[PDB]
Amino acid sequence: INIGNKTNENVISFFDSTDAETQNHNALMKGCGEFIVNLRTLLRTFRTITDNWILQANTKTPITDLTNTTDAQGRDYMSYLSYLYRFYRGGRRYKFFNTTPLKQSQTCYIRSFLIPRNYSADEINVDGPSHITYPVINPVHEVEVPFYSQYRKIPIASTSDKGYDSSLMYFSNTATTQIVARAGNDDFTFGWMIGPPQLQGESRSVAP
Amino acid sequence: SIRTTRISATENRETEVMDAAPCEYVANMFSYWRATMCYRITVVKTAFHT
Amino acid sequence: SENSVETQEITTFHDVETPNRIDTPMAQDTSSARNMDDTHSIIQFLQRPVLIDNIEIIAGTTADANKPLSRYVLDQQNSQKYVRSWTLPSTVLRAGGKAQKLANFKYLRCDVQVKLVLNANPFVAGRMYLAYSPYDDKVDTARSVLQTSRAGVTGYPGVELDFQLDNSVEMTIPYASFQEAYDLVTGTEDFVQLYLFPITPVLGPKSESESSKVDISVYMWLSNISLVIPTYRINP
Amino acid sequence: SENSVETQEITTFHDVETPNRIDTPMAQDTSSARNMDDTHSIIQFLQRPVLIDNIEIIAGTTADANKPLSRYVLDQQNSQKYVRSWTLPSTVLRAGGKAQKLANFKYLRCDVQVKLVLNANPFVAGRMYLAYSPYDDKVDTARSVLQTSRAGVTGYPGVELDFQLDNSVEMTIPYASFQEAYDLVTGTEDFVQLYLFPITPVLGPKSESESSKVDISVYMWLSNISLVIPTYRINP
Repeated sequence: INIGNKTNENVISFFDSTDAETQNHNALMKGCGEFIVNLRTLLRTFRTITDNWILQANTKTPITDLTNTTDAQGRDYMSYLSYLYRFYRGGRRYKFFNTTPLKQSQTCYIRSFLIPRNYSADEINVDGPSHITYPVINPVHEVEVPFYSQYRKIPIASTSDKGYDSSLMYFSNTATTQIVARAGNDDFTFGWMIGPPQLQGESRSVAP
Repeated sequence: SIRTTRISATENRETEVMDAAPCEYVANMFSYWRATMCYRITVVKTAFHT
Repeated sequence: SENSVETQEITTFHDVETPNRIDTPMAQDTSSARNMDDTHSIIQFLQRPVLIDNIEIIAGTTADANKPLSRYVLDQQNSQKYVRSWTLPSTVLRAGGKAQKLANFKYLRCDVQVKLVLNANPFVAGRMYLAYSPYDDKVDTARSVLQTSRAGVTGYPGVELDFQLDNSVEMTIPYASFQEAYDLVTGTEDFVQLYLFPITPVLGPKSESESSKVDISVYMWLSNISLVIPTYRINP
Repeated sequence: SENSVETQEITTFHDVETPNRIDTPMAQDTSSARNMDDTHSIIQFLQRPVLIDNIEIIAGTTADANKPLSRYVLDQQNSQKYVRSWTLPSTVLRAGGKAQKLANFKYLRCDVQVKLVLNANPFVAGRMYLAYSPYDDKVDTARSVLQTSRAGVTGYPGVELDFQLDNSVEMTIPYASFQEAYDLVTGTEDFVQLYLFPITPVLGPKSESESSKVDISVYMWLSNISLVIPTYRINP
């Protein structure tokens, strides 16, 4: 009753029919089947990051010409959980779906290579671990970049250091417009939780 | 919260900006939810307020 | 084949044979409203506290709320001055939507609880007394609480209501009537009739624009109830 | 001294100390309303049969009550002709004063019983059929009972309603909704919607001034109920 303050923490509860963990199994067994637990499992599913990427013919294009753009939006699960965390380790699987009006007077093919991060086009070589597909017989390019880093983990959008882990270079022959989808590899995981930034809603843009 | 900019002399754009609790921020990914909520209401008082 | 006499809640039938009744193939359980809350009985439902009155005192005071208890009461015009008057159980039954939940019953055997949540600042002192008097507006004039002296008012049953020592009181007003099991239809119940008296005037600094408040609240709920005979009426 | 957290029905408090509560000296028993009837719970109270409808048939008949079941239904204008339509549970909840006894609750998990007391003279024959169809006025037009043939009407669940063999039927209409635990506040429940069809026309002597009556009555009450979440509203 005296003049002062205490803390006396009270976890007082409302409705207390049954244990919560028991009803959640019974609720998902009749409504879902699938039981989503860990967000590490959502970095294994290939969500499409773009719908159209019109690549100019005969140019060794790094994916960082698209990754700097498409890590802002958070459309996929890699860049939407780029805001709840700070570090990451693990390689990024990429799949490329061809959507080109192909022409019979050419033999279309697709290459792929490695560059370290954030280098430009001409300042890297080409003999490395490669992969090749032929989109007449195989429209999907099934490529996984490994995790070849100097450091054990990487923060997002670092300082003036560059070329400290590896990523993809994408070479074609014809002006192939595609779909690009991605997720992390088997050992891709974030860490070091922070609080989340904001969200953006609908932009109907009424006149007055 | 609504952000109102200008485009022309008689047209504007009203973009909805939402706050995001980490419980809220995960739920935007998923469609249907079921969760036991929690709230910790704290009074910031002096020694003399009753 | 001859003996079809079945029993509902309070209802019995008399048929020639059991009238070839069909039913569910298997009574499988369905949606989980049973798993979210246990069923609240009608004796469980008349044990919920209700916010009845909200009494604010400022000292002050121009009004009657801080006229102290008179040492002597010489005449019925200068009766004993109080704060509020609760005429139980006719207050506790109407409030909280209870009377629209004990309709179609006849007799009641209740015990009214009374709790006072109190919340005042440390710079204010005073003391009150929460007395109850059965048949206080039915008996002859000299026997009521409002006509006796200060020693006679306080001698009634009740509890002290000091500010700084008591932030909650628990008083159990018993089943205090001569009639067995209170009538409800055409009700004129009003058996025990509660009061609230200030003994000392509420004290604070005599300079104003300071707002020395008190802010009492009253909670009431029934206990040890038995609700027995079914009827078709009720008073509105 | 620090821990004053007490629990009512559905209500908890938080005080500094236990506020010096006084009570009865000894809780002696009083008037014998407990010895006259046992207390009827709210799950016990929603199991009382109510007199809903009182259907009289004369053969007759100028009216629609003895148009027999159509062998074919070729168009929606010539829909299937019936006697009455009970749109459960919105009929059984309003009648018998039940809705003024399950106010301040939210969710309900009921099973509606239906009984038909029947009382006709021995010189009258006929047969009816008591079918129920869930979502009968919510689904598309072709799937309702009122649009199918006589073999399709009778193929719905129900019971025979012959006069001379059956003076009582017992039908258990189950909890037949997709929503868990029926909503009450802002209610548009109307899930299972009952019917009563005559198969054969009622038969009696064609000379009149004879009064060949039938006089059906309908009793309904709930079963296996669970009433869970407390609120402050309700629909009138």
